[PDB]
Amino acid sequence: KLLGGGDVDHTQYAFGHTKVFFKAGLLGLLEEMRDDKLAEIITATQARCRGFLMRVEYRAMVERRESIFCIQYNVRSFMNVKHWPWMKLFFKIKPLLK
Amino acid sequence: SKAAADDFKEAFLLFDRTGDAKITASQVGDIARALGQNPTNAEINKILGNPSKEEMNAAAITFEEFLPMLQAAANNKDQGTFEDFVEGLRVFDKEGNGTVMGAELRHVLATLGEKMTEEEVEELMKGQEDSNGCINYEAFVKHIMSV
Amino acid sequence: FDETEIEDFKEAFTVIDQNADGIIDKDDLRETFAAMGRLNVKNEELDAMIKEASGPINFTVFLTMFGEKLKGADPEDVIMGAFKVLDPDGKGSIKKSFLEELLTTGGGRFTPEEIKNMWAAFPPDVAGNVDYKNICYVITHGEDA
Amino acid sequence: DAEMAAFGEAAPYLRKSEKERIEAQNKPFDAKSSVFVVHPKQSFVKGTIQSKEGGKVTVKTEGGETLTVKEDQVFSMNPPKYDKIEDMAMMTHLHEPAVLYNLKERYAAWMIYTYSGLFCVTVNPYKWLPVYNPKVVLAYRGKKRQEAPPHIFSISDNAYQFMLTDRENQSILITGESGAGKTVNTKRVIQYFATIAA
Repeated sequence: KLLGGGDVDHTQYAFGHTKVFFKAGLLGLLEEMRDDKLAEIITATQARCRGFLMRVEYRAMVERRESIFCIQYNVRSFMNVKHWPWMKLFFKIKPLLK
Repeated sequence: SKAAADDFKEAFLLFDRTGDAKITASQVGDIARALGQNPTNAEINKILGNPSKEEMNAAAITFEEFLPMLQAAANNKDQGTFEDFVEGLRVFDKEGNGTVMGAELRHVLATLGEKMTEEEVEELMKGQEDSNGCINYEAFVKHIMSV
Repeated sequence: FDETEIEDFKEAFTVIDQNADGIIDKDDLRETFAAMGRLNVKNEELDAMIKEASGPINFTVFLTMFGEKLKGADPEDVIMGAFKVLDPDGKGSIKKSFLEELLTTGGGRFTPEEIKNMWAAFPPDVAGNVDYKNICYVITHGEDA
Repeated sequence: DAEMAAFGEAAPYLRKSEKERIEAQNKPFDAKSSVFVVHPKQSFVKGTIQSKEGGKVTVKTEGGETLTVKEDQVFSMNPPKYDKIEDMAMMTHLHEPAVLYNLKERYAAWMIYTYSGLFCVTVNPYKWLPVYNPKVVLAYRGKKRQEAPPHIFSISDNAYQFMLTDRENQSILITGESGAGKTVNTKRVIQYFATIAA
């Protein structure tokens, strides 16, 4: 399945019951690619983490952000409304409903 | 490009605590992540030093340097492939089910490579790991890529 | 405005509009108050309700008047959502001093004086931040339950 | 390291310390530039590719020399992973130079036995070695050539093995020029037989 990728000669090799067969300097080629991939390494998987790590910090100094507002505005309503005829009405009436 | 996204400038006004429209160089790593970019901390460190910029001494910023540094980090978002994130953790635990034992992921995320504090590690496992001590990383990496 | 909340205001509009023509006049206000037990409802109270509108109280004028007074109105499920995030372990009502500190230190809407008014009719538990849930009830439907 | 004990004293001439290895295989390498090349005085010396004349090549040397030689006067160089390979035939670079060079390197390190396929190459030490060591003899006893480092007793034991395992007769063909020192080996092989099955 792996060899599925790569801009490599799908000729130069050959598989069998216990191992793959390869022409020259191939495995050599492999490694090289590999070599580059370590210079990179982990390093990429770290980052995201790091990134992500702080991304949750914002939601915390941050998560709360809106739940407050919701609470914030929500109260204010009431303070205004509770004195409104129409709203008292709805209130006494709100129960007879179903 | 603008697509001129002027909301990056409005988010710089939410991270500058002095209101003078400058953001210190130590905040630029976390604000690139809050604008939708995940550069690794060594990469943020290199680039800085690369440009003979010292994050060791006092720093200020201007929007005119932070904008092109976010645009230089934005090309590196092609490194964020979720196949390799789930396959990394699938090679980290035996059997055909995606579960890391609690303390394996916590000690690896704090001590391997770019050190994440154990406070941040507990805030990233909180809710996805139940009392069985087994973190399902199929849903764990799904929720980590939801932010 | 969610659609079930707008249907609740449509049902309240139909119970106050007893002529069923689509416009609540002053006679509908007085006959709805008399059917709730208000035999002494003054005409000046009915005139002050009509003085909050620029035109006749049809369904869209009643919705815009309630919209402009309830610009921070929150349904009970979203208030309990925010209180479950403030008590993320579930079940427990949160402490009095924790809600006073977190209201002030996050926002200007959570300043103290306002916190003394929150404790003042929202009783102790509610005020204190220990109970929970009764305050969500009285924010969506006022007065003591 | 752990393994090697049997030899112990011979070890250094058979195999290298597990870090000597490690320090050698795990080192910086630039494939696209590192290469082997033809050389008028010395047969093939190593160098780094500098430029490219479209079908000519200019290379630096290891000693410091610059030569512009044909495209096929230039030969790749194995990744460090193949430093002092027991079996050159495992190399991914089957050249003329790489073979010369492998032998040479493990010799400068005093390893006289290196395999090249089925062969068992042997280089004249020109000095004394604890290899014919009476400890080794045992060590190589009952071991496939993959369970132990390149050595003649490997060949010689395997023969024996194979002899009883397959129920076939065996042979060992020793060959080299006048000064290669075959008698020496031959003799040494012979003792081996006599000892291990007398």
